[PDB]
Amino acid sequence: DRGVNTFSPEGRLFQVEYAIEAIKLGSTAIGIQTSEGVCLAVEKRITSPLMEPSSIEKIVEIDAHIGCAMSGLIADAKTLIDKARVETQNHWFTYNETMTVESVTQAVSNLALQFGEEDADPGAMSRPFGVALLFGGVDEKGPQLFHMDPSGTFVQCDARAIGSASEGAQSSLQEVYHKSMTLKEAIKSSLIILKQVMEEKLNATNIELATVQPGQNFHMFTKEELEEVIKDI
Amino acid sequence: NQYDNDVTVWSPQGRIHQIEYAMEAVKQGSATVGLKSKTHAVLVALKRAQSELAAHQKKILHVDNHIGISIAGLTADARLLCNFMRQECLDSRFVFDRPLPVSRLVSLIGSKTQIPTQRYGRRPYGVGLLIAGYDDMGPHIFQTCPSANYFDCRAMSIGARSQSARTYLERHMSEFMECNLNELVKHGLRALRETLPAEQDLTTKNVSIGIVGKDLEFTIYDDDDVSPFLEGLE
Amino acid sequence: SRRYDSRTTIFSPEGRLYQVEYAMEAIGHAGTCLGILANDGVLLAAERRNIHKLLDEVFFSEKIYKLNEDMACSVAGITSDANVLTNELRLIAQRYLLQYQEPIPCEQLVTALCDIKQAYTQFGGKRPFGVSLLYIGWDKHYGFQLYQSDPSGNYGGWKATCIGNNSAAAVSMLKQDYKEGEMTLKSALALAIKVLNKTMDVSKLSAEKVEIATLTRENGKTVIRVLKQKEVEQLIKKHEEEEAKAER
Amino acid sequence: TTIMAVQFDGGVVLGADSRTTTGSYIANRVTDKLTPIHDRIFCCRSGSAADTQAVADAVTYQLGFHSIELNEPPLVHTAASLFKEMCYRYREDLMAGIIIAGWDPQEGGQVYSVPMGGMMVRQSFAIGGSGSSYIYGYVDATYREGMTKEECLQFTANALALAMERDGSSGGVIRLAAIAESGVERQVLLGDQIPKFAVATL
Amino acid sequence: RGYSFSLTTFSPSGKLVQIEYALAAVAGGAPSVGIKAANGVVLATEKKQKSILYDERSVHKVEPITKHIGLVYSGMGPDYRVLVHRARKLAQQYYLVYQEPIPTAQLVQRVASVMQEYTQSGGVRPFGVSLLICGWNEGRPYLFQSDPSGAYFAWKATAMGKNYVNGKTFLEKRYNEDLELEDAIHTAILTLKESFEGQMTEDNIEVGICNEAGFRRLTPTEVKDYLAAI
Amino acid sequence: SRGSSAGFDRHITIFSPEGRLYQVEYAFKAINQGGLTSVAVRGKDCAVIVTQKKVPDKLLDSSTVTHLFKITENIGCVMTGMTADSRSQVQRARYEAANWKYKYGYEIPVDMLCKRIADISQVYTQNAEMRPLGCCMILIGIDEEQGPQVYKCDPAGYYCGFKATAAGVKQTESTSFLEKKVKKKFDWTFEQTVETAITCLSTVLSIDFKPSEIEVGVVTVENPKFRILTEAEIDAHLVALAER
Amino acid sequence: GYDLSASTFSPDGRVFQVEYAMKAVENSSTAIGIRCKDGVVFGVEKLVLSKLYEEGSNKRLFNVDRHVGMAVAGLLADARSLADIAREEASNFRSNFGYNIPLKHLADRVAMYVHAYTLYSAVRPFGCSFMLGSYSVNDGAQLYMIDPSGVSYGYWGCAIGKARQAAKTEIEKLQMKEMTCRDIVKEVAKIIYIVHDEVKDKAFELELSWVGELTNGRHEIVPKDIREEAEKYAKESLK
Amino acid sequence: TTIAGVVYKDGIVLGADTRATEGMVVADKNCSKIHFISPNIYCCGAGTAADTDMTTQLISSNLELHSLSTGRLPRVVTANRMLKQMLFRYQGYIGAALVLGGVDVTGPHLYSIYPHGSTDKLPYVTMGSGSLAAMAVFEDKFRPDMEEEEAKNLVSEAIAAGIFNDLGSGSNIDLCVISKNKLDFLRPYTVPNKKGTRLGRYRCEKGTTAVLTEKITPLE
Ligand SMILES: *[C@@](O)([C@H](CC(C)C)NC(=O)[C@H](CO)NC(=O)CCCCC(C)C)[C@@](C)(O)CO
Ligand SMILES: *[C@@](O)([C@H](CC(C)C)NC(=O)[C@H](CO)NC(=O)CCCCC(C)C)[C@@](C)(O)CO
Ligand SMILES: [Cl-]
Ligand SMILES: [Cl-]
Ligand SMILES: [Cl-]
Ligand SMILES: [Cl-]
Ligand SMILES: [Cl-]
Ligand SMILES: [Cl-]
Ligand SMILES: [Cl-]
Ligand SMILES: [Cl-]
Ligand SMILES: [Cl-]
Ligand SMILES: [Cl-]
Ligand SMILES: [Cl-]
Ligand SMILES: [Cl-]
Ligand SMILES: [Cl-]
Ligand SMILES: [Cl-]
Ligand SMILES: [Cl-]
Ligand SMILES: [Cl-]
Ligand SMILES: [Cl-]
Ligand SMILES: [Cl-]
Ligand SMILES: [Cl-]
Ligand SMILES: [Cl-]
Ligand SMILES: [K+]
Ligand SMILES: [K+]
Ligand SMILES: [Mg+2]
Repeated sequence: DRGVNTFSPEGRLFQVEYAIEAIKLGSTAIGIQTSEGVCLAVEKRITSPLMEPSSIEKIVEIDAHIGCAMSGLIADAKTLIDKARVETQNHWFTYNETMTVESVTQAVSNLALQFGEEDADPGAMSRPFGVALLFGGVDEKGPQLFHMDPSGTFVQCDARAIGSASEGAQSSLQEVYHKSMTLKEAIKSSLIILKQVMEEKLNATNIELATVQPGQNFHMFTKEELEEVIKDI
Repeated sequence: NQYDNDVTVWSPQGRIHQIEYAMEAVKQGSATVGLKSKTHAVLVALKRAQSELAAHQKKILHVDNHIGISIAGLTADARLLCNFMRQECLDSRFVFDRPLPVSRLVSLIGSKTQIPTQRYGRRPYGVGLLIAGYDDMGPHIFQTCPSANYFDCRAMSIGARSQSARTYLERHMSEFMECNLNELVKHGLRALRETLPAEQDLTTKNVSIGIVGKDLEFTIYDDDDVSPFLEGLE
Repeated sequence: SRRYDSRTTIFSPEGRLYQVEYAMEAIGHAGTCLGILANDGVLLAAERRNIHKLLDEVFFSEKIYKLNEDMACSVAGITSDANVLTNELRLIAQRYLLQYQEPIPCEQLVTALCDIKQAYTQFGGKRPFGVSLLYIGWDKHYGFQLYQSDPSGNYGGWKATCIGNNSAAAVSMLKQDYKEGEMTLKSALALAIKVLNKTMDVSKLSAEKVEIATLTRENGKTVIRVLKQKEVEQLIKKHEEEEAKAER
Repeated sequence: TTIMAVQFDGGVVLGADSRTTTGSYIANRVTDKLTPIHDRIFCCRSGSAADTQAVADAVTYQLGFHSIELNEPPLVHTAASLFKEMCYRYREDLMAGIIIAGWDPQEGGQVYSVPMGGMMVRQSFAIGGSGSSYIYGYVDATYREGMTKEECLQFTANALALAMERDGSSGGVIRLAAIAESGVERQVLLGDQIPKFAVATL
Repeated sequence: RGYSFSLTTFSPSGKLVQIEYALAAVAGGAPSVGIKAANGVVLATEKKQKSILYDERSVHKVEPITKHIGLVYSGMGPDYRVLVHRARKLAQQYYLVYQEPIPTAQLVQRVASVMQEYTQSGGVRPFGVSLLICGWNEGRPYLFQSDPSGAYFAWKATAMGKNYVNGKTFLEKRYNEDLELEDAIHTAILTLKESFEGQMTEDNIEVGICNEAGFRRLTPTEVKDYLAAI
Repeated sequence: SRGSSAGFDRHITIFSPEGRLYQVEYAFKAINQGGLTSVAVRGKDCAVIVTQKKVPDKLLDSSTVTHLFKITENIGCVMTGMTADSRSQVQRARYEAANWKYKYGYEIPVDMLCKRIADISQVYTQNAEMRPLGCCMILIGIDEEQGPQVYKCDPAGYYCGFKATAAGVKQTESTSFLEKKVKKKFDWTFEQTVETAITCLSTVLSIDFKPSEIEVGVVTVENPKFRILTEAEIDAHLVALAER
Repeated sequence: GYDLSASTFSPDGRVFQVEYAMKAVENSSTAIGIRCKDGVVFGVEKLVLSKLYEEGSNKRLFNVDRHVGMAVAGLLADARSLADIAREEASNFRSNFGYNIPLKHLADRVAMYVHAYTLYSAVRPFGCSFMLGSYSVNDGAQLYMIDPSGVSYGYWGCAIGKARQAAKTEIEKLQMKEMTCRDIVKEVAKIIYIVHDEVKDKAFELELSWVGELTNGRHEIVPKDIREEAEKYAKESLK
Repeated sequence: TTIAGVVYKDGIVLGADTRATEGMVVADKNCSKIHFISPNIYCCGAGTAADTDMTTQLISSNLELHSLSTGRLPRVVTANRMLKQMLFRYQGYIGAALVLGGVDVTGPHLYSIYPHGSTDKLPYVTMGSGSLAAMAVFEDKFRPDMEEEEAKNLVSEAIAAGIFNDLGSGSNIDLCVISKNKLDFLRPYTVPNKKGTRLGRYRCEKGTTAVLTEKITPLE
């Protein structure tokens, strides 16, 4: 046993490396950025038919122009999501404008290494967050997808998978992605990939899907709209 | 071993293993190069992309009109330190209505980063910086380390395979002071290119450039804007 | 400093709290202490450990504490820890009376102290208190009452119970002799002496070695009394007369 | 109150009246307003009795500790600086007009004024307290560069006597102190020993 | 900062071993004796006093807390000085509120409560001392012991420190209820002589007494007088 | 028992099974790391402190090598053991004395100053996060009723007043020498105090000193201010001794 | 193990964490100070670990007050932190007492700050030793040295770092009490060249500073031309 | 209130009247104004009654802690410092005006202490609304080195001057005499004022007062 802010001989924080390994215990999520908008798709991972599938929420609205998909220790994601929401509302309050996707991601990412046991307040964070996040949205730069992990590193991606089967899924994403791909193609591609990687047979209740487009606000697909897209796939 | 988990534990050889380990975070970052002439200070950085579909991590950051940085190591530590630098610069303009001299800012970094190396349960900063600036004493390149030491440089490279870049920079450094801007940036790029596997080359996707000088506020060049500098590596 | 911290407030691999379990081993070795509820009152009877010839006798009891007008308790375990908790019980009871201008109901006093004990198992990195308590009382909501609490911050209400040395044996004897709904103070007293006579099996029972307190209601007021030694010897006599009847 | 100090070659002379008042009642007619701060450093106190006593006690403590730490006699300038720091910092809560005077081996006899508000200035001679108003003219006309110790003592006693005659708020006895390398010599002028100047009758 | 975790914890068998080990520091300390007579209390102690070089008068083991309460100990002297200082402060705090000298039993309870703290509070060890506290109030003498756990007990007579087990049996076969203070002083000194080793003088024992007139140390000359018979 | 150990009882100030504090014991060994011995003796008229002065290096400014310190004008001390710890303890003593005078209007008695420093040292033996100071303080001064005083406190927080005492490497041997000498003396009191101190130190070390190899400090009833002897003053004592 | 915390004595009464910090100073290249008739002169063997560094980088000589120089060996970030402590102490002294801090008092105050880092598991000892030098007409020339334990003494001559003993033996050959600062700079340069191990560490810069009658009691870098002459004298004397 | 003190050849005499007032009404006819500090030090109090009581009690208590520690008899300077430093800290809001006298190892000492924290060390002092009457007596009649009985006469004369000429002062004269050898706490010293006698009797027989309700509660 050693402290939570101990470096390994390779120059990494043990706690952060271990938090990154926790992301691999999460369900798979996929993000794709097209010129017509971004989509976010996630495997629900239902463990009993008695569980209400609509109570699993692994895609959330941050603001009208920004959604977020998560994988890893989901309970950990709540304070990050709430910080994202509060930050975009503060930015609106102060500046009377929408906050960029990049800026939201940056604000959240500055929480990442704020843990430790002898600088801070009486019961501050004891460990990093075991969560990875995909922020998908539209701002004056156009559609945008950003990835963030427990190191506080964030980066724009054209397409990205996270969670258990992300290797796999990332490989299929390289194969199918192209810069001029339509949103409807991106939606189909991500369901085709989820279908391959999921242990369960894909259907309209054990996945979630959302989009954000230049025309249109954050939109969660309904059961009926998922069924339509599932027919071809 | 019993000596390597706490920044407060000296080893029997007079070393602090936690500081040495923090320095490995910088040696494993992607390479960056800094150099200067009589009139300009330049930063050149290789950006690592996770997959073929990722953007490439930012390596060069604006601090003030007269100061920019290039980073290697933990990105979150780089942002924390960059925010400290920005704030110190803003304070100096607010109070004195003039730019913070570059050497004074670097001193402030040394003093700030030393503190957690001496207190139980704290850790060093796991980031190394190249700092380009221009003030009344002309252009500067400084380097900062997780040990809280810093160095005033004619030119420098840090990160993975930076030994090759340093060897190029030593070989050509007698030319730098008299270089025009284009010549100086070309030298930065050739140094950085020495860090690459033989197959691979500098492209508009993987190179980022920062420049400041007498007539030029700190400016970052990325993507299509680096093309002028890459063409004519002839 | 991480090397020296024994980590008193963490879980073990089976979901256990070792310091709590170990404190419970301390309690098992302390003086036996029982409580018995009757129709017309409640009692506490405790083994005394302060029994050397040269001791002076200065207080009205060794291990029975008055908490407020309507409640008392007894303790098994670390004595200095008991003095801290019983002081805190008295404070809680006066804070309530200040605020509401009525006595604290018994279960509410017990629960308030149990929340303090619970906190010591969950945060702060301190050793828990090494004390179990029996509480007797009357309030206007449930009348005569008996409670037990332990170092986990757990409690329960009982018609009869025992803590400290030979608890398990004492409880078996109570299970067999206690008449739900039909006990009087006089028969609860007889049963208490029967039980202590069997569980102080090192060795022969004497008034110098036990302490008994009764809680009753008289003319709209609660009376808490520690029996004098004369009365205790009389009850021991009656129990010994009674065992002479046991065969023919 | 009237207080005064004067520099000579090798030392200083300090002087004060001895009256403490509340309104126009005399609460002490033989007050000692010249308080030792170290072996060869005194202060003359005017304004609030409570304030100047508290401040003098605190400076005595600070200067004593400082002196033991350095293993040397303290500078007169150091004593004045400590007064000044406290009188300036707490200027809104104190009513204190102080003269610091003494001798040290480095700069000899020195007089410093710390008036209300907490400025500090070195002077050849200094006067303070409410009675000082009535002797500005006298001291300005009578002061001469290069006075001996004995002349400084007379100059001081005369100035104080004149102030004490005119200022209802000053009076009693004159306390004097001379400080030099050889030590401190204190004395009291009382009754017939106080310098005398006629009332100008017709 | 301070360590915020307890240094005393429960062992698997339910023991607080740091407290047991604090008691072993007490057991190895110099002997102390207290005897409650009918009309007063005597406290007596041996000095662990080597050299003739010691100024025996320069520090005391038998100390006044108030006009009417006094203390002695066995175990670690510097720990004792902490408790003496806190006891004196506790007594004055009581007096300021109630305008009555603190009852002996009230003072013992408050001091014992401080000792308990040091068995649980962060980053500290328990006190390596047991206290014997005497007093007179409500027309009557009191003798108490307070141990490193914060447990306290009222005694007619007792012994602590080196060879205490024997000292207790010596007193058991020697104390009676109706004994006077002057006789009690004699038996207290005899109790120390049981385990002395050295030849007793008035300079290497210390005696304190408590009666209706108050608590005080006996003087070297008074102790010399009692030593002539012994 | 007999040197037994459990848990962290050799690393921090918790009790060993025998009731010992090993970390406090080890602070006493630290006093001897310095390799020096000090002696102090009181008579009816004065009290004296003598200590070794070792200047091995020629490049040292030997006027800055001292173990004698003025605490107040009237209280002197000799420090033995770890040097930086000693200096810190001297600063604290100076602070405590000055604060006493400010609050109470009279000079701190030597016994009270020694007690206060001892009480401060006690805290380091009961709290786990800091070590004891590996030094020992001997204080001298004149008490208006009791005359010359010698007091000593140690890293365990023990303290006592003495007719004479010692500290450091040859403490035990000094104690025997001083014990044997006082028994001979009428009313068990030292009379030639500076000579006893120097002779004791010279016997237990086997040295026969030059005036630059010792430091001497004194307080007297006639002259209560703490004074440090010069080389020439010390030399007069060394020569007067050599000649009988 | 007995060597992990500055709050733990070993069984022989040592504080190994302080000893380990001393080993960091003893791995460092050598700094010397010499007091003479009319001032103090400092010299440092400054190892140049890369030709890419500017002349002047990683100074080991500091001004801590206008009249006080500081020369360091050991972990350089620790030394700079101490220089800042020394500067704050000098500044605070001037604000509170109204005159320039005497050298001895400054040495003692900083030494007590160093000492405070040798008592606790919460912090570690400083890995540096440093010299403080000043001159004034009233106090004369003064040279103090402070080590990681917080011990502080005054010196005629002093050396810290890895060739400390070799430096001291050369310093002992000078009659420094009768020499001037202008004479001593040449001898400081000479001694640095003597103790420099030209096989094992390849390249160094000589750093020189002084404070004395000739600088009017201000601590200053030795001027460039005088430094170059001293180097030239040292090099030719090596021969 | 009239309080006063004098230094005489071998000690201190303190004096006080015994009236306490609320507005212009007598609340206490026999208030004790000479307060214990230590066995060798006493203190008269004037001003706000709760403040004089509490201030002297606190200092007495801290001084007992001091003497317990030192093992020595306390000094008058120490009481003076403790009082003045506390009063200064409270900026005159603690309305205690004190005459402090005692005898220590350095002999007799007398101080007046004011609410704002100034003190004056003098051979005679007075305080309270009667203080100018009492001071007139002292200025007219004090001599240095008086004998015990002369000093006692003078102090009681001075208190009497305040009693008879100040509406704030009245009732009895208390004295405290402190020397190296003796402490005489003389309460009362003189009783120069006496209530006149009652001329008619108003002994109202049972049933004179009409009663609406009655409850007897027996006790043990
Ligand atoms: C002096 O300035 C004199 C100097 C002082 C240090 C003794 N000041 C006073 O007498 C002052 C009023 O100016 N008086 C006090 O502080 C009151 C002290 C006692 C208060 C109670 C009696 C209420 C002159 C010129 O002001 C003296 O008149
Ligand atoms: C006294 O100064 C007298 C002294 C006091 C210690 C008894 N002061 C008072 O009586 C003051 C004057 O306002 N009164 C009170 O503090 C109100 C409390 C009195 C009621 C009793 C409960 C004590 C003289 C001169 O002021 C008396 O007139
Ligand atoms: Cl992933
Ligand atoms: Cl990097
Ligand atoms: Cl990173
Ligand atoms: Cl480095
Ligand atoms: Cl690198
Ligand atoms: Cl109640
Ligand atoms: Cl109640
Ligand atoms: Cl005054
Ligand atoms: Cl003014
Ligand atoms: Cl003025
Ligand atoms: Cl004025
Ligand atoms: Cl007057
Ligand atoms: Cl902790
Ligand atoms: Cl005490
Ligand atoms: Cl009391
Ligand atoms: Cl006593
Ligand atoms: Cl003072
Ligand atoms: Cl002798
Ligand atoms: Cl070194
Ligand atoms: Cl005073
Ligand atoms: K006048
Ligand atoms: K400790
Ligand atoms: Mg005021």
